[PDB]
Amino acid sequence: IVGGYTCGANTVPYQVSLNSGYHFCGGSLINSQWVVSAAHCYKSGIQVRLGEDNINVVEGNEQFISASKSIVHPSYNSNTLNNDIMLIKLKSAASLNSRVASISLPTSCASAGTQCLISGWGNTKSSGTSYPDVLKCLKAPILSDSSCKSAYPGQITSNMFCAGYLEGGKDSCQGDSGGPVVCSGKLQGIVSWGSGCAQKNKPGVYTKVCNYVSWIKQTIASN
Ligand SMILES: [Ca+2]
Repeated sequence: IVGGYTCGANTVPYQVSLNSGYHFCGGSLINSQWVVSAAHCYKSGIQVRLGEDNINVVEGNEQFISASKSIVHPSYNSNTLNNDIMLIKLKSAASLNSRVASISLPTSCASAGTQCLISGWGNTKSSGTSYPDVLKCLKAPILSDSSCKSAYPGQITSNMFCAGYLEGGKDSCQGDSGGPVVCSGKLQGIVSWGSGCAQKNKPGVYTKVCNYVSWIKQTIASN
């Protein structure tokens, strides 16, 4: 997160870190056994880390649970990032509490202008590189579809939305991939892609979760 603020420990209780020897992506806990992330975060050997603040220090609220199954969206295209969503099942159910809690799925899509909370452990610099230990947060509005498409000619599908600031300076970045965009207490986006980070006229692009609720629910119901 570039231009954000320190969330505060366990104030984003649905935020997970995906770990394969190191943090490599975010995700969102959606029930005691399932995490939603980006398809571009797919790899083998995932341990889901819940209850994290400092990802380098055991602080006492963590739960570390290995993934038993990953399901990349059937229509994910890794060249265009269309359908950039994946589900991860935990080998055992997380113990839910005030600091480890699921985020509700949307019942409706969110509109341009809605304020959302984007969070992660990604790079905090737009030029140069600095990776934080503690979770970073950014409040950002959903941008209109027309401004999103104008920012990224030929690249924005109906499964994507932009959020952020066209003036630059505030954005998600490398390592925030797969993490949550939460608006009015619902998971509306997944950190997907952008051109650089926090660049003028190049806001972050996010997977439009509301399009996937039926797939998520039916997948969970049979897996
Ligand atoms: Ca920790």
